[PDB]
Amino acid sequence: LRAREAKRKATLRMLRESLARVGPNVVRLRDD
Amino acid sequence: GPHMGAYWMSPTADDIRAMNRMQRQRVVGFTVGRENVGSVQFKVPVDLSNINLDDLFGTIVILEPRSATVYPNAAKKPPMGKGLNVPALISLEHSWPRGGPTIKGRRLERHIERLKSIPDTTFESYDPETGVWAFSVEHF
Amino acid sequence: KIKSFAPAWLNEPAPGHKLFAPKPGPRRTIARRGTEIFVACGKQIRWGDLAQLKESWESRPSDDGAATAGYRIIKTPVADDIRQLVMSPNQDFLAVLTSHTVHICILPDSSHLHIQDTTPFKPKFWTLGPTTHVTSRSAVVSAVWHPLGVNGHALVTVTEDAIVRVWELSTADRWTFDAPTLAIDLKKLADATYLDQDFGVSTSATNKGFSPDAFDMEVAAACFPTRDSGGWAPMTLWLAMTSGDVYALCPLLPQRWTPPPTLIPSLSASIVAKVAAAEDNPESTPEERLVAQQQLEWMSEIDNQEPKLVEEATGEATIEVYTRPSRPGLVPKLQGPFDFDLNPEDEQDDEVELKDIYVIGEKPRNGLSLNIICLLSTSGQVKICLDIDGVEAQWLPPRSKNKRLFAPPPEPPSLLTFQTFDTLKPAEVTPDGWPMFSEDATSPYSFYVTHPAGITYISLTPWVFRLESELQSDSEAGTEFRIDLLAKGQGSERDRIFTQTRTQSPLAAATSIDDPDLGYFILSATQTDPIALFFETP
Repeated sequence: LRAREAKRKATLRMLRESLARVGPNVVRLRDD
Repeated sequence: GPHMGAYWMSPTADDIRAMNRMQRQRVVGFTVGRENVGSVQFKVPVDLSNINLDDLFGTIVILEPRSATVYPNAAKKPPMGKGLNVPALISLEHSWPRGGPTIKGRRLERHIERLKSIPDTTFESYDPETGVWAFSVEHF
Repeated sequence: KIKSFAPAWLNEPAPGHKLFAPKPGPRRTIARRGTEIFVACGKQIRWGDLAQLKESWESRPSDDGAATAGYRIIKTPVADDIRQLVMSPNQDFLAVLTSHTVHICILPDSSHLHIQDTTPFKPKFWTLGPTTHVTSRSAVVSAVWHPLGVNGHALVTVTEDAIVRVWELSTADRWTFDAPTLAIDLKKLADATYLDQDFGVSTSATNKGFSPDAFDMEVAAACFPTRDSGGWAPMTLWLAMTSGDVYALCPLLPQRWTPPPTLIPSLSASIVAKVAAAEDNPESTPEERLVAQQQLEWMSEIDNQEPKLVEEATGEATIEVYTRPSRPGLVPKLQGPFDFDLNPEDEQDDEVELKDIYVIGEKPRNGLSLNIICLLSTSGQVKICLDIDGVEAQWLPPRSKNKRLFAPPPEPPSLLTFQTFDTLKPAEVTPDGWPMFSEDATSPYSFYVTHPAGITYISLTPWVFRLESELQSDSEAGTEFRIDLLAKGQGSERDRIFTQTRTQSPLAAATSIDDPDLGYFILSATQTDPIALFFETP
């Protein structure tokens, strides 16, 4: 009846694994 | 949800009751503890002649998970040097980082740095394999 | 014509400049309602309407401030420099914080800003917790109004020693200011086993003991999600410790509360669905079924309840008022410390150490159907986390439950670290700096970071909208492909709007204003001068 939850769960799982592949998205600032 | 055991004291209340008027004014190595929580070892002879042994646990000495308090009511706290307001050796179990026992690396050594920096305490030791924080105080 | 960072009608000798012209901690010394602002300067609050002060300088010819139009002085009973001003939801009450004390100002009629007003001007100040919030006790760190408080008069205060106090104010009963309706010691709650254990605070407990939680549960800041939030968000109190840990309390409600029409029905469906999943699943743990049970018990107190109807204090319309469920218990479980999944490794001390927290609540199924937890470090580092699992109502077990030995250990709650970025250069980082979050008036998904070094604008749009569209995607396939592009997307944007040079003066937390006449701009201030930077004029 509500398979959208499994779709949400899978989608967010994919975001995590996707973010993991790129590695920690860390943007630090230098002095110059 | 750490388990809170039963309070205990050394010498026992019975032993202290059996002390004369002289002896009860200078109880040596007096210790109050609570199993699976910690203990307070007073480092000088204490005067228990004005202290109700039946109203000591939870009233004057409060031992809770990661928490030791002596004379919780500041207004009813004796002067420095009287009663249990004396130097003591406190040991607290479960004193690991809130992240848990499974914390190592920089996070664990950072935690030990913070234990040493707690004001009005003198760091004695911290053992990761037990999680016991030991430290000295001069008063309460 | 000195290079100032504000329009002429806010610089000397303009009357508007009087609002600004004449120690570690936050500085929320500016608050607002409409075009009116309240500026804390020492032990007084300077009150003024930006519209009138603008007009006065535009229509110029060629001491309480009663002689100056659109400007008034508010003397206060505080005994130390004001640190924070927090406007209430309906903008009739103003919380006034020193380091340790809290006063509630009953804001006066706006008519007192006119010169024509001759009537006596003495705004009422109420002391909040005279024996509680005192210099001899723990310092006050946050004061936030409850999103669901009746008449917007329910206030939550949080101290460094992690005591949460709910105050439900009524000007017709002095006792409501003297004592809180609810008082929770998080340090007791964190280590508790059952929901009926003691989490309260003793009036007699004035002498501090010894605990590692003196630093590990030292509170840096607390907040409720931005309102117009759905699900459990508007009942969820979020906290950030200076140790770097994050906690959540849900559902945290005052004795009486006012939900928007859509909150209760959405929660009911959410609860019913969770019970179904827990029961339908044979692999459902007894711990997973208990959460569903507790939530259902909580809701049953609401279904069998007729809401009372009472007027609006600053309003012309009645609204439903419910009482807090008594079951399963009044005090929810303390959730945390949250584990940051994909957290940056080898973080420095000033990166781990937190100074502020800002949470954008999930929106009902316009924005992202997920809570966004934003964390501000001493270094000015910002961390954007997504609540993938979904923080929901939870309580500790009842004593009826028997502990099972072969029960798995409770895995810690988790947030997904989406992005981490600096807002300061290394040379700008002060060792004891207190950077602050500020909400944007036009969008919850934009916000500001204020620091003595400067001010920064941040926005999570349109990235949050792209994620939500994928979550609502009607497409059979391509999910992993499209998500990969989104994760590769730069996501949030950030731009510095202001930089303070060779001046260690702290800046008042940025105040966003979007007026149709004055326009869209940020308001801040130095110790002496204002900062008004515009982005859109009429």
